[PDB]
Amino acid sequence: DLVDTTEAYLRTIYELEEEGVTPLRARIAERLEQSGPTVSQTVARMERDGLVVVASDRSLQMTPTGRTLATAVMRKHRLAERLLTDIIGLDINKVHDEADRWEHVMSDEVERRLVKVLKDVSRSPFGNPIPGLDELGGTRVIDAATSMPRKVRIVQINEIFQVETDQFTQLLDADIRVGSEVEIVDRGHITLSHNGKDVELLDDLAHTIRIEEL
Amino acid sequence: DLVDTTEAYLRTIYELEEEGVTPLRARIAERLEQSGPTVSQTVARMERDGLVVVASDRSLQMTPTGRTLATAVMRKHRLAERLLTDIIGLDINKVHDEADRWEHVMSDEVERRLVKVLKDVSRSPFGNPIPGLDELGGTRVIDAATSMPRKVRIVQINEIFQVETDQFTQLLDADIRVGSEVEIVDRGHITLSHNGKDVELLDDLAHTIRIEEL
Ligand code: NI
Ligand code: NI
Ligand code: NI
Ligand code: NI
Repeated sequence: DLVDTTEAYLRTIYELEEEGVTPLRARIAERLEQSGPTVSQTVARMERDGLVVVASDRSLQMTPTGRTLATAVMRKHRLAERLLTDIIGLDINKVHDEADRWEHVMSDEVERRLVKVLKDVSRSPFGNPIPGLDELGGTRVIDAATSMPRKVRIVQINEIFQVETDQFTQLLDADIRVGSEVEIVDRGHITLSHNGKDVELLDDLAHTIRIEEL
Repeated sequence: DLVDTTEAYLRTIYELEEEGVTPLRARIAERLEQSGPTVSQTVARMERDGLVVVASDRSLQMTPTGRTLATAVMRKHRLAERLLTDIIGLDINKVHDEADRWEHVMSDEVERRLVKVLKDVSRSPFGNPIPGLDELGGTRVIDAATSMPRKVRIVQINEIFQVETDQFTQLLDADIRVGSEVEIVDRGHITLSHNGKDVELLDDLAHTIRIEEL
């Protein structure tokens, strides 16, 4: 079945977040092929357990601990996939479904071993970066970003102050303006994501674009 | 936790059977670090589900379906171990505990792939044969044995009829006499096991030693 229920919901919410979708209960229900009311029952208990808040707008907001797990689940999932693909040679059409069971039972140590053995752990076979490899072994953007991805709102871009200007069009093409509710992250390497499009910001631009919490 | 409860109990019972131990509820309880009464509750439901009978003598007797699963669980477990060891390079001290989670979520297809990729699937890293590789892709012994291992009783040995005699001592050393409750199997290659010692019987001896059900 789902193997680990809470972890299913956690990885679901991450993945909605990566696609730029608002992690709504109905969205999660749909993705998991579960019922809405079954979904609220689980969300209730994830709340209790400290993994989630149900925000004003009804969006599931992962607590930092919640987001840490979700990231860990996701990293296991993606590495099981690389493992299944690169090494085992499992039919690509079953790799995901399999990794959907293995994500819940892979130890940290096995993950660490997989980093050693595989050729490249930058992305899953399905083209998505693998997160949390570090964990394993108004307000300026440069200052509002952390290690973990938050949706925030663009409050000003300040193109007047910029020497380097080729990213003006990259933002525009990403419909990043005004704004304009985008996910920001970190590493300095800040990324603005908008639905679900990435603009890797050069430092001058990150230092000058300002955000506000939603 | 146990990941899959029924499958835990099934593989436990197999493994008691392989060591020549009588699969008693208290034995299973002890192995799983569960309580006796928790063990009867599970056994009740495995009965319902058709996987087990509780025999006169209070021994758990796997139904053929039960024994088929148990074999499949065991084969997954052992191949996860080979996989963990040979390929992943997981610390040998954690290989078992890990395979204890992976045994419940490995597909048949993944198993089949593992047969291709690994060098030798004859035994687990812990020295136990891997069973069911075929499934995946009074009464004479030759006639009482099937593909799946039954404990039966030795009713006569008939050493008077034997040309080849070097196995006389092999039986004796295995305390196989009179007898004498032993597991028998198949392939012709019949094996008599006694606690938990194997005598691979040559054909003349298998054709002439007679058994009775317990
Ligand atoms: Ni996947
Ligand atoms: Ni899953
Ligand atoms: Ni083991
Ligand atoms: Ni297990």
